[PDB]
Amino acid sequence: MKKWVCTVCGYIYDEDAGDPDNGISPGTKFEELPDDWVCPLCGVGKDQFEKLE
Ligand SMILES: [Zn+2]
Repeated sequence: MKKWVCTVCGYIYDEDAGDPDNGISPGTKFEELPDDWVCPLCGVGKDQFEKLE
């Protein structure tokens, strides 16, 4: 699946990994993250992530 980078702190959201400690199963597409999911390291919102190319 795809990866997305936090443009504030560099955290990589990996769709294959999800973010299960924060309620996000492995395989959750970025688009389907809840609207108020935030970077698990710096706390910024989804708008600050860029999809890896
Ligand atoms: Zn971050």
